[PDB]
Amino acid sequence: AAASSSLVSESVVSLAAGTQAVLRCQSPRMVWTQDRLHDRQRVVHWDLSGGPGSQRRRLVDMYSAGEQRVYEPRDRDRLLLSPSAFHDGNFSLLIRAVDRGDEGVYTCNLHHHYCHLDESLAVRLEVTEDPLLSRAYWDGEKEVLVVAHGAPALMTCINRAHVWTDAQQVVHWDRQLPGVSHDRADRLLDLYASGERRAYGPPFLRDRVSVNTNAFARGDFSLRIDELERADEGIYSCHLHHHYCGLHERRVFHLQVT
Repeated sequence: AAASSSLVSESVVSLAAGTQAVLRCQSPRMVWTQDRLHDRQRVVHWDLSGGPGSQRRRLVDMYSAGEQRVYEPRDRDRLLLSPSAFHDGNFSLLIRAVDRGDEGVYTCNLHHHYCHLDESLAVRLEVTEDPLLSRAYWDGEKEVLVVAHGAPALMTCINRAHVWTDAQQVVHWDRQLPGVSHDRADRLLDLYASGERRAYGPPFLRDRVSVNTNAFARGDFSLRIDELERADEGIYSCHLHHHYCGLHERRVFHLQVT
């Protein structure tokens, strides 16, 4: 709803004059050719509330590779997920026949290991012996499912966002001179995944700054300053926005030249 997701890494760097500075900026999000299989690993798992005060229990999970997995041998074919869950975004859990051992607070949990996104939804399941009392209600914090004993139950969990169901990237380097605030940061470089570099600085610094473009393929956009003068003191920032993930990734370096 705003600058929605950021991964910020801040560091302090103090190096001697004349030494070479290496500001590491590497991320799986910075690998341009994104593997539709391994750079898109999602997982959904349904957990059941534990005992009085500890240790929730995992019931079933499934990765975007497929083939859902049940942990208890009693629930091997009575707890079912949609095999197409990651195609249409329907992560609902189906119980063939609920018993009183299924009562409790369920959570439907989503994890995007590549985008670092977590989602969780709570549904409480109540077992009644009078089938006329079956109902669902209240969403004041969560919805409650009153299910007749022995009957099948479908606990709904939907998320049709594109990140869960299935583009040139640019990495920017900024610098803040001592005394300058954050919003007055001057651009230093634009690094394109295909190798292009756009220089902004004054040639008094531009001579000693360099990057290794051959390492862009593995998502490495690190900065290198060779002959460290005191004029290099400042706050260096490496920022990237990943459109598919909706994610800002930012690395901050407080550089100091002794």
